[PDB]
Parts: sequence; C-alpha cells; structure tokens
Amino acid sequence: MLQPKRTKFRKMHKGRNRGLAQGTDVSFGSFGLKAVGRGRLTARQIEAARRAMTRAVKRQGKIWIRVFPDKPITEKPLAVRMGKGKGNVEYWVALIQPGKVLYEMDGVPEELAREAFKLAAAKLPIKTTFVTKTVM
Amino acid sequence: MFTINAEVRKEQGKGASRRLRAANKFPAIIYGGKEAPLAIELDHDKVMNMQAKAEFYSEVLTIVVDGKEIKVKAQDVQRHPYKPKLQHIDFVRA
Amino acid sequence: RNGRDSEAKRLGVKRFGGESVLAGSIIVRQRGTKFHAGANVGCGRDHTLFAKADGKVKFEVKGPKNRKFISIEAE
RNA sequence: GGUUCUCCCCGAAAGCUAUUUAGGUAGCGCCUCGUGAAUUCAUCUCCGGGGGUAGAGCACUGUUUCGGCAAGGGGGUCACGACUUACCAACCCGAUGCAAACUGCGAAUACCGGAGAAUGUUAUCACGGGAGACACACGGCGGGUGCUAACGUCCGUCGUGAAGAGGGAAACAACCCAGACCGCCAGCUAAGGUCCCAAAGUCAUGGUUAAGUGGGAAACGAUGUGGGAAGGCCCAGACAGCCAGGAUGUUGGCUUAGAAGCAGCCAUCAUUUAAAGAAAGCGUAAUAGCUCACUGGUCGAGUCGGCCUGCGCGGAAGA
RNA sequence: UCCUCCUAAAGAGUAACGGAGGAGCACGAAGGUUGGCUAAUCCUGGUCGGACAUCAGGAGGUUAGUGCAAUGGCAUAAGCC
RNA sequence: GCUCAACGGAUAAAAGGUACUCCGGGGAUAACAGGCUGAUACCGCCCAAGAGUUCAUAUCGACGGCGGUGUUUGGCACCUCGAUGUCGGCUCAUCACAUCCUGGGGCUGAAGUAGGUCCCAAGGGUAUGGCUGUUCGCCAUUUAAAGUGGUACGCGAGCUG
RNA sequence: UGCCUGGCGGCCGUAGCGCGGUGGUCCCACCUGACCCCAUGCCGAACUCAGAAGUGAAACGCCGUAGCGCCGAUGGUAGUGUGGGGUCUCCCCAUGCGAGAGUAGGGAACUGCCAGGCAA
Repeated sequence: MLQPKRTKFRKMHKGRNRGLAQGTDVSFGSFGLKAVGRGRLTARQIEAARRAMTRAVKRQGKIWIRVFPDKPITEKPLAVRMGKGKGNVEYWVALIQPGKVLYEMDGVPEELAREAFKLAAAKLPIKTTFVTKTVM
Repeated sequence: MFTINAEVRKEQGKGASRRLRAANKFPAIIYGGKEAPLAIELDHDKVMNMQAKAEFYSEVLTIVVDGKEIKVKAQDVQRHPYKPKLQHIDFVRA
Repeated sequence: RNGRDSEAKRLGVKRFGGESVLAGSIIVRQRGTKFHAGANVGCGRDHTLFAKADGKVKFEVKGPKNRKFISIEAE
C-alpha cells in the first residue's frame, strides 16, 4: 500500500490527465510493462499487481516499481448532501499517461518474464504491453 | 552493409513531419563538422528491421542521398511513446 | 474552517514600455521591488515606482544581478 | 392577478458594489433620445512592452524508486593504544518519477502604448431627459466541487436561446446551416441529402464487410476475413498423416515411511546408436501402463510461429 | 470586517458551506541621520562541555535574519552594532 | 466617548410557543410519485492465488479488474403548492425473465434413489393459519412449487381506515 | 605606437571557479613603529598617522590548461491562436506561432577615459 509520508497538503485539486508519459524507457531492469491506455492506478491495484509477479517469478530476480500514488482522492460519505466542504481523503492514485513504464524486472528468462507481466496486467485497469530494454 | 536510402526534405515543420510519418516514412537529420546540417527523409520499415540488432548503433553507417554517400553514426533517436515506431534519428557525420 | 480571503490590491504594471507619462504618474505597483527605480524614476515608501520627469518609459536589465530597472527618457 | 386602437425607428439585462439584504431597492455596467467634440474608436500590418499560464524541469520547498561511496551505531580480536563486521544507517554522488498553494526555464493567445493604408451612416468620448434589468438557461473551451455522475452546482471567455422566424438532426428553445420590409406558379446555393414513403445519382472507378454489422455498450476471448513488414524449417525433400522404435542401472544416495520422472532437497552423469531424456501430459499409496520429446521408410510440395494494423463475431438479460 | 497564498485560465478583476493560514497590535524606541559590520549549516583542534553553550581555522555564499501568518523584496543591504 | 464584531453601523433600549391557528405568495423551496444520474445495491463476466484425498476452473474462489439493470439506500431540485390522497388489507389484474414447479439438455468429486452447477424454455400453475396495523419476519401444518421484479413502491371518481 | 601598472566606467557568468607558471625599474600589496591625530563594546586585528629597511610568501594582475560552471544550434517533440472532424472524461486534420530538456559545437572575454614607468 504505497503512500507518501507527511505530505504538504491533505487535499489537492482533481486536475486533468492530459499529456504524454515521460518515463517511456526501461532504465533499471531488462524487461518492463508499458502503459498503452490513459487513466489512474490506485495503491491497491499497484500492490495487487506487484504480488502477482513476485509469486509468478517465485522471488527470483528483481522488481522495480516506477509509479507512486502521491495524489490523494476524496469521496463523500453515503447519504451526504453536496457542499459542506471538501470530502475526506480515502485512497491514493497515480496518474498514468500512454507510454508510461509501470513495472521493470530483471534476472529472469524472457519466456518467464512474459507470463509474469501478463498476470500482473490482468489486475490493472489500463491497456498494457510488454517491452524490452533497448540499446540506447 | 548498413546502406540507407534517403531523400532531401522539401518542407519542414510539425504539420509536414506528421504528414510524412503517415506515409510510412519518418525524418532524420545529419550534422557534424563544418558542413551545414542536412535534413533527410527515409523509409521506416527498413530501418526498423535493421535497427533491431544491438550492433546497429556500434559502427559507422553509410547514407545514400541523391547519389551521394555520407558516413554517419547513430547519435540520437526518438521512439514512439507506446508503439514500435521511430520519430526521428540524429546522425553525426564521421 | 476555511472561507476567508482578502480584497485584491490591483498591483502590476500601470504604464508599459514605450508610452509617454506625466511627472508623478504611477508606473508600477508592487509589494517588494521587482523593478528598481532608474533614471528620473522615484521609489515610494510602499515600493511604488513613479515618474519624476515627463517622457517615455522604458525597461532594462542592469547590474551584476540582472535586476530589472525602469527609466524615463525626455522624448 | 389584470391593464383596451394602428404604424415606423432603435433596442437590453438577468452583471458588479451596498443593503435585517438575497423574489425588493440604490449607484455603476448595458438600452433609448438630444447636444458638442478630436484620422476619437474598431479590424489588419509593423514597432516598443511587462508576464510566469500551457508545456517542461527537479537548482530550491516537499514527495519518490533503485545502486554506490558510505561518517556514525551494535556484536567481536585486542594493551591510557586500537581493530573487525554476515549487521543498522546520516550527509553526498549516478539514474527514474510527481506537485494548485515548488521554479535555476518558458510559449501560443490576451492586454497596454506608438506609426501606417483601406474600410465602417462617429461605430468613440463627454453632458442632459427617460428607462428597463440586477431569478438566467444550454452548447464549446479553461477550471473548482461531485463519482473527470447528473438536463447537478459554482466561476472565466465566446456562441445561441431569452428577444429569431426559415432549412437540417424522424419528432427535439439553447446543436449544424442561416438573421424573415412586402409580393412573384423565376433562378443559383448552405447545412443535409438523391431506391420508395419524399424534391434530387438504383451515377462512375478501386477496395472492404456476411455480421441486418451498418442501425447502442467494455475488460477479455477466438485457425472470421483484407493488406504490410519481416523470421525459422524446406525436392542432399519441409508440416500434418501412415505400418516402426522410444531400452539397460536411475526400486538413488537424499527428509531410507515409497516417491522410482511424474510432492522437493539435487546433480541435471554415462553406453547401443538411424534414436531417445537420469524426464512434458493422463493415470497408480508408489508400481505398472498409455502418449509426447526425438529418430527410420512411402506419397510429397510448401509449411510453421509472432508483430503492425482495416472491417467483422462472442461477451450483450426488463417489464 | 480586515490581511497573505492557491483556485484565477502568463495585464487588472473574477464565485462556491472550495483548499491553507493570520489580524483587532507593538515601538519614544524597534523612528531619523551618520559611521561601521555581514549569516545558516557542516569539518578539524581545544577543561568541565556532552549531538547541540563559548574560542581558533577551513568549506559554504544567505539554506540565516528581517517584532507577529503568508507572499513579494532585501548586499548600495530593508539584516546586525 | 461605540468586539455599533450582524464590523455601510434600521432604536439609547427587545426572548420564546402555536398540532387552536389566520392572510398574502412560491413548485423561485422540502415531504409521496415521475425525471436525470448510478456512488451504493443487485446481477453477470476477466485474471487466478488457494481450498477441494493429489488436481486452479465438479463445487467455492481471496488480492484486484470490466460491465449490465434501474428492483434498495442516495445525489440533483426539472414537473406538480389556483392541491398528483403517500403505509397495509380486500377485489381485479397485466407484463418482464435474472425460472419456484412442470418440460428439454451439458458437466459432475453423476453407482442407483436423491443432489450440485450451467444452458434452452414464460404454455399453465405458483398455500392455509397463530402473533403484530404492519410489508417483512418468527412459528405451526400442507403442496409439484408456495419464484424474483415492473406497472404513480399497479389498483380509495372500486371497498376498509 | 607596444609590454605594463593604478583609478573611474561600459558590459555583465563565452565574462565565473579549480590546477600550473609568471611579476618588483616604477605602481600595488605585505611590511617597521605609533608619544601625538584616530579606534577597539579587549586587541595598531580593522580604521588612522609617521615611514621605507626587506619581500613578491599571501593577496592582486597577466599567461596556459577544459577539470567544472556558463553559453548553445539545426532537426524533432510538447504546447497553442483560428477553422473543421472523431471510436469525444482525450485526440486528429489544414494553416499560423513554436518551446523546455538534450545533442554537435563554442568557451577559460571584449571595450572607453585619465594618470605613471620602460622601450620606442
């Protein structure tokens, strides 16, 4: 359950998810999962995907998480009228743009890497693709 | 044997480059030395096939444009953010 | 427990570069000194910049710190 | 609530500030009539301007992942000297991110000023007489709020309705086209259309679709079908089929309860060899057993597995 | 009621029972002028003294300070005597 | 000389109840129903850790994900305040299928009887009483079953209160 | 006219840091003393006066070095005004404007006035 520590402000504006991803290349491992769609990932989804791969690889190799939530999201309690101030913070999400690399991995065969990432992508709400580290 | 067929670009800009890429053809630039930079266009499918191997960026390459041969080296290249395509290549004259 | 705010102070540049002004006219209203007084320009107690002579106002960057200055030339 | 004859000209607002004020009212903004004024004003070109928004970035304020160097901290050899570390870790260095209340960078537009041509019934400003209005709505764009729910709510800017008929979207104030002075059984066009209802192509050329898709809906699934770039094996004959082979210790030491390949510690040896592994599936308490990896012979020519995508199918149940 | 930032869309202004904080003072000096001075944080040595008192040197260049929350500004210092 | 702080300060000087109520208005503004929405609810599907004698997928399926319905609880305040009677019961019904029974099938950790789960199917059928105003629910005894919902949470110019 | 030096500027990191070399004829700095002028919240430290022995150590000026900072294209990309389109909580087309970062490269300054010494 990734979450920041002592953030400057409890609440922040909704904002927008326009634009294009920055971390579009593999930088740590040899294989990675790239985001094709656009959306937001909650902390729970990131944890679920991480657990799926660790089990798949059987604690062999290394796992890199290239996304952090660092964005609180509020939700009004049930049977509450509009207004009366901003809602309380419930969960943290990370905004994902197309081309963003979600997870990176190294130290395992390419064949075993594909199934591990496929299992993780099955527990994410955004279209994803498998990429390999490029030479320069 | 990295022989690349290239042509001199006629018009430049965001609109021109996007139109060029839509025709399965992407732009590139050659610079270096005391010669003016040369803007070129070249086929995309062929470059993808021969740039897959790791040693494409190792040794010098030869560019054939309008019957002139230029020896270059892959200096920089821009991928598509989420597709297996190329946006631009920077070539340094060797 | 929010909901409080202060009335806007309508700061900013009142006269822009290349337009003639009369002596004593306010050129820039500012909290600090974003622009420093140059030639024929005076600085008020609240860091307001006003014209000390009649002429055209111009902006420029001078000094080792590249700080912005406002001057007036008699034209 | 109601307010009675006609015609002509112009033509709003639903904003700001204040209010025991919020459905009232006052000043201003907007409308009208009159009077007086300066290339006064607008559009475009050029010139002079200051921004810190989009984007970007991580020097700074915060946050974030990995690797290194690692002061320092614990346990341990020492005789006031001093030392090691399987173990905790500061500050920094290299790489990767994030921010409305971060900025070592920084647009497009907008806004202010100056010069110039054309155009516009002075379209500008000042003063005077009379007002209405201060419940706005939807649409596009930039946002806050909500669930990036609401024909929701709150702001900025433009459009339309309000206060605008006509044509189009089957019907449909606010969507698209377009601003009705009157008459004509005249013509050309806009959006949108041309098989019939129903005005106009059953028009021409090249493709796709088999689904009534077109004429609602996702994750995801699949030898549907079209095209493109490649790649492996192929008449010293490939792929699928066809009568064939697939053995010997390896009932293992190992946790000896049996794992013997089919629970794992483990190597992942070695002969016959046209050919076979100390083991992939089904099946036994383990056995056994049946297949496939691989290898001979005939016919025999293409076949196999992925990527990019065009159009389709399933997923798809309501009175 | 008043002040600072954001929302606020790079002039000004701009709403919400939107997101964060403050004020109802203080000072005859904390004002005027003249003269002079330049921090925080780290490293090394040194009695008590110890991570953190004071002294000396070095890196540092304002991360300090500015009577009071925040923003902007401040070396010609608006900071200190 | 005023926390005249309700800070452009209506007086120097002021708190409550009305279901005994009254008048002027408003769907500019609530309560029942409709409408929009679908957070929540219900239903279906994707991945699959694991359970199931070994074996993920006979049967369940965590950590997560994607949809449908407008059946609950909600949001909005568009319609109605110059009036749309809003819980139960009775009588009378009608439609949907996400089927309770009957009918036809696949799989089964289906020996048979009896089951579990899924698919097709709406032709017909689909209780009586005790307690409570109750819907619901508990209880008693039957049946092949005593289905889930829509219809102004169907139906008061049809009845009861 | 040139090598130099000091002062006052323009310009402001291509101008600033790090390392090495170089300078005492003048000028500059350090330097001796300070009873008196002047000052230490103590100190000739700093400021000030009387001097010039000695020195180029430190500081300062100049030269070299890219080890850093810094500047920086062309091309592409992001964004964006106007007019259209879409499977419309995001994008695409025509046209106009066009970054930031990074890359090749540049880079260890230039210049005006006055005064003084040497050679001319």
